[PDB]
Amino acid sequence: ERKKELAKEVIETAKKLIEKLAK
Amino acid sequence: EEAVRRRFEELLREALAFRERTGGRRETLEHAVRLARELAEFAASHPEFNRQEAVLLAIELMVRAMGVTMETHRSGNEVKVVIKGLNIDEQVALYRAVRETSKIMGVETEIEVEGDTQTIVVRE
Amino acid sequence: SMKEEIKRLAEELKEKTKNEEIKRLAEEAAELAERSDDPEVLEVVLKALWEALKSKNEEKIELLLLVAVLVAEAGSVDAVEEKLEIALLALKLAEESKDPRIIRGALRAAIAALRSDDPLALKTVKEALERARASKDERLIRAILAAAYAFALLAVAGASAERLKEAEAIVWYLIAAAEKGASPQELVLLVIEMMVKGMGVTMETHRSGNEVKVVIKGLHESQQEVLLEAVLFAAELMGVRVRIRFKGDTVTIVVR
Repeated sequence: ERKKELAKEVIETAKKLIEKLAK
Repeated sequence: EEAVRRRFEELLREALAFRERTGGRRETLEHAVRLARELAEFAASHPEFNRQEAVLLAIELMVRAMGVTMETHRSGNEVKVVIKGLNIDEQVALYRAVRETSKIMGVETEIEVEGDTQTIVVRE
Repeated sequence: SMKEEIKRLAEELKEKTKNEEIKRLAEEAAELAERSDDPEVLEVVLKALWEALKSKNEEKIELLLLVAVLVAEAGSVDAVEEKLEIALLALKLAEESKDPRIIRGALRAAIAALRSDDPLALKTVKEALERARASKDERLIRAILAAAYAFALLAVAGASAERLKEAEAIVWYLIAAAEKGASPQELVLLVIEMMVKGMGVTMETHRSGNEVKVVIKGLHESQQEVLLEAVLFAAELMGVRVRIRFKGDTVTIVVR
């Protein structure tokens, strides 16, 4: 439930940090 | 003695062929410590081979499997080998290996870790 | 398969960079991706790997692979909520700071934390990451992360839950000390004192001549490795140069 919320929060933030480290 | 040195090259062509080949377990930094232990276990079987030579050969057998540098300056009955260019996981593997080999060889050695350099003082 | 691409790009990256750190992390990230059947985690690993092949800063390949290992340990099957919480704090904190030492420190601390299923340990690093998320004092942030990573190394070692209970107070003192403006030299000493107390061994720290000299006897072999990892990472993170000399299970450290 909230684990599904934090599931998205970790996956989205990870992909945002990847793009920030790429540029 | 003449057989102790032959075993070193068999393990040196094992450490180089393992660090070179892609694939396998890239966590076989323990395999390097295994080769260093196999060399000193063999050297202990020949109690006429120089202990200091056995530890130096194991430290060299280690730095080849890791891919780092090694310089040895000799003073009295002690040799000082300095290894440079180590990360934290390599500082631990090289330390654990020198700690194993000098223990299974029954010879006094002292280590000094600082950042990316690890200085070893192998004394007779 | 989605894991088949991860193995190909990971093995294709080890034949490129000649930093052993890139080799162990890219291989470790691929190995964790085979357990995780979550397609969203396999996408973050595949995106980080494909983006790390193109980049050639190497230190950026480190930080990119660190996110791949962290998001993979969280994607591990049946992951507790608190684990995912710890990771989000580290991922956010890494995005909210420009120092590459903070980005590495925050990611590595959460990676080592999720290794142990110790609930007292997961809360110590979680509350620590929250505090660093608020303050902007870089030295305070680095000290909080250096203490969280060292505490995680004790938990991964598997010390007594009572020993970790004592170590928690040393982390609380460490974070408080950096709050009161402690020097970078003394903060590292607090990291060392958490290791000796968390492993059930004794110490004998000396001090004379603007150079603290902590000698520690009784440490076994495996304990000297866990000490060496935490003290070295904290020394590089805080930015101080230390010397860890070994001689018959009597570790001696020289800070300055």
